[PDB]
Amino acid sequence: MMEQVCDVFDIYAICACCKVESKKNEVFNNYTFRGLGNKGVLPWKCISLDMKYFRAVTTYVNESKYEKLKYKRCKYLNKETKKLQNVVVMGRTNWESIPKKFKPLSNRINVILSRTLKKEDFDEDVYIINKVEDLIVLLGKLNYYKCFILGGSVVYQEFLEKKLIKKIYFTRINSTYECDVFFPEINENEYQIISVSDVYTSNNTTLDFIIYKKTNNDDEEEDDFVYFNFNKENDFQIYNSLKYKYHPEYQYLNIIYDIMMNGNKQSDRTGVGVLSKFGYIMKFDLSQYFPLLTTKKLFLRGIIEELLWFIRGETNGNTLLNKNVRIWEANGTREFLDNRKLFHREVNDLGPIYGFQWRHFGAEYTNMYDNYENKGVDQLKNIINLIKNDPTSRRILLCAWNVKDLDQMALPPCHILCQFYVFDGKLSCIMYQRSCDLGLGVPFNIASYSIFTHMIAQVCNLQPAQFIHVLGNAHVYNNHIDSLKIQLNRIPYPFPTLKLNPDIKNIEDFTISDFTIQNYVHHEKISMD
Amino acid sequence: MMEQVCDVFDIYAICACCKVENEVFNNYTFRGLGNKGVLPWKCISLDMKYFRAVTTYVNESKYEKLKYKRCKYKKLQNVVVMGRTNWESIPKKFKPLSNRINVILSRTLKKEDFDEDVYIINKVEDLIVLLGKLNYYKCFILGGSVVYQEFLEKKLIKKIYFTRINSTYECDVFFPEINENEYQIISVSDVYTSNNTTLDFIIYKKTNNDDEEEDDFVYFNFNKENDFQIYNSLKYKYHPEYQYLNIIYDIMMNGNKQSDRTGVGVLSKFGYIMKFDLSQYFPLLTTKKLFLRGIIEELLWFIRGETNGNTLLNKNVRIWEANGTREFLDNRKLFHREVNDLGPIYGFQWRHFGAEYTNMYDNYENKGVDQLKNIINLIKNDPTSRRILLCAWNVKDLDQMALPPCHILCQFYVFDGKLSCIMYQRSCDLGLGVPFNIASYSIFTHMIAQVCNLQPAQFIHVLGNAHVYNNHIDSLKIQLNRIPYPFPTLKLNPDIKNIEDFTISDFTIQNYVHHEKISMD
Ligand SMILES: NC(=O)c1ccc[n+]([C@@H]2O[C@H](COP(=O)([O-])OP(=O)(O)OC[C@H]3O[C@@H](n4cnc5c(N)ncnc54)[C@H](OP(=O)(O)O)[C@@H]3O)[C@@H](O)[C@H]2O)c1
Ligand SMILES: NC(=O)c1ccc[n+]([C@@H]2O[C@H](COP(=O)([O-])OP(=O)(O)OC[C@H]3O[C@@H](n4cnc5c(N)ncnc54)[C@H](OP(=O)(O)O)[C@@H]3O)[C@@H](O)[C@H]2O)c1
Ligand SMILES: CCc1nc(N)nc(N)c1OCCCOc1cccc(-c2c(N)nc(N)nc2CC)c1
Ligand SMILES: CCc1nc(N)nc(N)c1OCCCOc1cccc(-c2c(N)nc(N)nc2CC)c1
Ligand SMILES: O=c1ccn([C@H]2C[C@H](O)[C@@H](COP(=O)(O)O)O2)c(=O)[nH]1
Ligand SMILES: O=c1ccn([C@H]2C[C@H](O)[C@@H](COP(=O)(O)O)O2)c(=O)[nH]1
Repeated sequence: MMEQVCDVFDIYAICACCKVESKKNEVFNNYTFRGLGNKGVLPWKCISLDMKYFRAVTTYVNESKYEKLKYKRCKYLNKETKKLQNVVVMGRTNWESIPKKFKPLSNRINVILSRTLKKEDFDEDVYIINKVEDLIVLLGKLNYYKCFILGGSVVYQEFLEKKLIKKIYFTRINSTYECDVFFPEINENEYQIISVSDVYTSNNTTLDFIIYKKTNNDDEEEDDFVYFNFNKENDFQIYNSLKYKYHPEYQYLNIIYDIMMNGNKQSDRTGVGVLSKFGYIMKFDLSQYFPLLTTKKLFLRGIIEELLWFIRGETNGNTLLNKNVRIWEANGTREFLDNRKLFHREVNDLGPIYGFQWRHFGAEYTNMYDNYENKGVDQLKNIINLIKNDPTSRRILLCAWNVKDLDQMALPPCHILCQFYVFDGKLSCIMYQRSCDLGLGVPFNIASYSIFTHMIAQVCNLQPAQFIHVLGNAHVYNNHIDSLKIQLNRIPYPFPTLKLNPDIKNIEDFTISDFTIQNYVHHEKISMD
Repeated sequence: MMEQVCDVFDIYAICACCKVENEVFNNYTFRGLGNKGVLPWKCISLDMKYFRAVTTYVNESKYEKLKYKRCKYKKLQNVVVMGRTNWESIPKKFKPLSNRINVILSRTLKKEDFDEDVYIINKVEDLIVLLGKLNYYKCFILGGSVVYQEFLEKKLIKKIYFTRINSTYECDVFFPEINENEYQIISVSDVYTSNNTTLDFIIYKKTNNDDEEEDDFVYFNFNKENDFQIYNSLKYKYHPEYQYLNIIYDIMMNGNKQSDRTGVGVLSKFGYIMKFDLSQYFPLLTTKKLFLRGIIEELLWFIRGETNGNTLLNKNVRIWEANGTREFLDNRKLFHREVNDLGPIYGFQWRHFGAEYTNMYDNYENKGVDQLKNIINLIKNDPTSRRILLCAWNVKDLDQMALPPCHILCQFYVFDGKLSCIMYQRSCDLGLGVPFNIASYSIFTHMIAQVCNLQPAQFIHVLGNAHVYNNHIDSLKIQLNRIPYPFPTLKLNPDIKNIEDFTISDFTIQNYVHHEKISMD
């Protein structure tokens, strides 16, 4: 049949939404991001990246695309056939919140909705309209590329109600501010997310940009591509329905996907069996976000305590258990130690694992209570020294794989080494991981080495840049498959941030209350079994 | 002015050429077309699969524009043009070629044979008239040396789809020398192994002598910020050597300027990965000449557990020379170390990790951890282990080494009779060291695979601090504008069944085609 008005006239909404104030265990969904305005203005001071994106989207035209849009509009209306511009439509209140120096919005055809004001009341080159229908009539008369509904709660509400919106360009501002007006609850039957962007920081908040779409209910050289592909040989509907998956959480999600679809079926030490592949790299920009997975719920207390226990050079499992952190519990039982032929090892004496190697590489391990002060190589101090005093060194490495002591460890380390890189007052870190449990271990391990990059950067007067995560044997356990099918069909939220107490200037001086995660928005806890 | 015949009728050549019976190499090296009135080689499956696929493909919803142009000047198919000898060359199982408009070009052939679809022609220009009379997608020449010779003299060819067969055969007929001024290469494919040869697919191009979500792409890039003319002029650079060259290109464009320990200065970035498929090729760079005797001897000297630099020096392998001098060792504060006693470096750590180092002459038999044997046992007896690692980075021993290792560790992976290897490298001199390093650990992966009765799969090379020295910049500009040749292969003596038994003569590099040596200095 004859198609609808949003399509012919290319009418979109663009908005920015923050999180809203209503005061441990809270539930997040798309509706979490809904705050539009407060007391006639925006809830926040300035978010310049959203303003830059807004400007980019609302001013962009493709001239060679116009001809086809022209024909289409003419055809729909039964008709023969300055620089091209977009139309922008604002509510009256919206129009009045904008400072005069910015009105009318440059390089766009401005249009205000109003009953109480008429063309006489405006000095500016703008079109006044008093009915939504009158917008449509105008779009028939104007030459323009696209039409963006710039907002106002009232304006948004009515355009979505009359189904005049083809795509919503929606910015998720990942912070909380006092709000009095709200974006309307979007119906999932009517609109689905098709694109999610990278995550960014601007003005002390993370944000991303997503695109909702209205639901389904040269010439020679492109042939050369098909030639070069001559030798190419249901569970992820949502995951596969996304056009642009640029959120960095997709680095992790794409690897699971790849292991699930193309991984090798293998037995393993545990007896569970896995799907495995060999050799991946992920990169997280810590200047922009803290990459805590949002597709399921993670907590950070344990892994921080673990890291503090590493830095103190400890190998005593009782220390963790006494803080109700059980990450190493299974690896310290009588039964487990005896299976490792460690019959003369005390329960929870984990042997010369991470802490011991970081502080005392090469010392003879005795028992977990011994005093090892000044024995072996204090690699941790050495790397901090090298970062401060020879930042361009290519030898800044922290290594836990001590070949000589492997058999005395409760189990050999998975996280083999850290290599550090300094440029322009910024610290980056590569961690190489020999064995990577994708469903359970990896999300924690990303968090751990991201925290440790921040710690090391701070005590060295640098800013953290990239955590780069190298996976050797990357594997999905079979008892994890169904849980990860659920996970890969969840859409990430903008990442949270990590704040460290800025007064901590030595690696040893950190305690648990020196760390806070801010603005963690996540899907529900999944049990992997 | 008035646009050209081949630009209208879409006339393409498609060949496969081999090499023919201290040499310099060029594109002309691959020119071997035919012999005895047949193909030089027994059968090259993959190229045949490529051949079919290229010449049978049509995009129907793109004929409309091609119809438009050819007039202005059921079952849509392609014109395949062949000469008489070539038509006679094919057995009649396949004749006339499946799904295509077979057209034979013979100034003698008795026209009135099977004349439903076989279209004989006697003159040269008669084809372009017969193309006008037809509903065809693209026109392919596959003729023979002379059929090729003429269509090229006549400038009728738009693109050459050229398969480079990387082996040497007896030939009597040859593809004409393509003129560098008149055709340039625009695309280069992955490298493959088919029927005991490597090959790749290149494309010469004639030198001029719902877009809703397309906008969303532009929206997502709102926040983005002639030295490489030939490099940049390629559309499709799929040859695996581009993993190496792209990394150089990247460091060059976006690297960070840094001082280093040496005083030369570098452009550096942090963290890359390259992957080479050893089942298909030996990844010995072809954009400059590389030698391998030295690096093999080094690997043999590693496997023996040696730390004596004199052993290499006496074989005229000077890789470790500069690190064994009196001045170098003293700069390391190794005032009590004999010249060329490199300390507990790779060999020592692979066979004796954790033993006490005394001097290069001592006997360390059964001292320390023999990692090399452990990883061989693990690979043979526990191949799904996730612990198969060989680590040279011994923290206790670093200061005793002439220098700390660049190649931190290898990790091994086994599935389906196949061995892969990751080597992590903390420090990567892109211009000089990395090319040897790829080769060295590739060979080592072959070595370990063989003695464990496995087949090599991937070598995977992870780069920490990756840097281009400033003194290499100009040499690398020249290198990045050279187009790779299909890779050689490595043959190991199959009799060798233990890691300790290889010697220098057990290794053969075959069909190494390369550009001219570059001196990086
Ligand atoms: N964060 C974002 O993405 C975003 C975007 C835009 C605006 N804002 C914020 O949102 C708030 C404004 O929202 P709001 O809902 O209160 O006001 P609004 O939607 O901007 O304006 C509503 C007014 O526009 C006129 N109007 C609306 N629909 C009409 C129709 N069909 N026909 C005729 N006139 C019509 C009426 O004007 P009269 O009163 O003149 O009759 C009405 O009172 C402010 O806080 C602003 O800062 C936020
Ligand atoms: N690897 C590859 O790319 C490839 C592909 C195909 C074939 N080949 C090989 O190449 C060899 C054949 O090469 P070739 O050049 O000697 O033979 P060819 O080009 O296949 O055939 C030559 C014949 O075509 C006819 N012909 C040539 N020019 C003509 C013109 N201007 N007008 C009309 N007819 C013309 C002549 O037949 P009459 O004068 O007798 O009528 C001539 O004897 C074979 O060994 C074959 O295996 C290689
Ligand atoms: C918040 C920006 C935004 N972002 C997304 N993604 N969608 C929207 N509809 C949107 O608002 C559109 C309403 C516009 O509001 C104001 C309110 C006060 C000031 C300014 C403002 C500013 N300070 N400097 C510049 N140069 N120009 C403007 C006008 C665009 C804008
Ligand atoms: C080397 C093949 C080749 N490759 C590139 N790239 N271009 C060429 N023009 C070309 O020659 C193509 C000319 C004709 O060749 C022959 C010669 C003998 C046998 C067969 C042959 C075969 N044996 N089995 C199958 N099933 N089907 C065919 C015919 C397609 C092909
Ligand atoms: O921080 C950790 C610790 C362990 N593992 C996983 C990887 C393996 O599934 C298992 C260790 O088994 P081996 O690879 O050591 O066999 O634990 C992680 O992913 N991260
Ligand atoms: O096999 C090797 C050995 C050395 N290097 C280079 C990397 C550095 O440029 C230099 C070692 O210097 P440090 O990074 O150790 O300072 O040698 C390689 O690329 N490959």
